[PDB]
Amino acid sequence: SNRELVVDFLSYKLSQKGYSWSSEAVKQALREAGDEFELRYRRAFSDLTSQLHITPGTAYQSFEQVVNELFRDGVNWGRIVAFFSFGGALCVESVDKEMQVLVSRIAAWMATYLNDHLEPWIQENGGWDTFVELYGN
Ligand SMILES: CN(C)CC[C@H](CSc1ccccc1)Nc1ccc(S(=O)(=O)NC(=O)c2ccc(N3CCN(Cc4ccccc4-c4ccc(Cl)cc4)CC3)cc2)cc1[N+](=O)[O-]
Ligand SMILES: [Cl-]
Repeated sequence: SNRELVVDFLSYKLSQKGYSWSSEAVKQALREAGDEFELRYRRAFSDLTSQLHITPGTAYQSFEQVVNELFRDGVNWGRIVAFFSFGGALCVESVDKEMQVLVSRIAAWMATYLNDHLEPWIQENGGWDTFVELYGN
């Protein structure tokens, strides 16, 4: 379910680049918000991308550093969307550098963070149905 959302979002962003991974309302609303975040914040996106030096020995560190930064002042739906776009960017970028092996690992790190750290805020703020209600269509 957190798993499901992650795989869905990551599969989508990978597919938009021509790569193959290899609640529908929640899933669509999340993809759509990701597309829109990535355009509105395309400068922040490219600042990030051009400063990730991905290696497998630093990838977790890079993920954690950015995710800690992202939620440092609190959690809101927009930041949750940005969290998924970041993981998408990380995956796309790993494939570019021929570190395809990291994709499955990035998905695991993402689900764990959701499960451990984002879940209490999500449940307290109406769950994903409330996300859909506020930012769907
Ligand atoms: C009906 N529908 C068409 C309406 C669409 C509107 C506008 S689109 C959008 C804007 C921001 C985030 C997500 C989507 N939706 C919306 C509007 C507002 C909100 S919100 O109030 O809950 N949140 C925000 O407005 C918000 C949240 C985060 C945010 N960031 C901008 C800068 N980045 C940079 C950054 C800083 C620290 C660490 C990492 C990053 C970062 C993360 C990912 C990447 Cl790829 C690059 C850099 C972080 C988050 C900007 C705005 C959420 C949402 N929403 O979740 O859908
Ligand atoms: Cl906080």
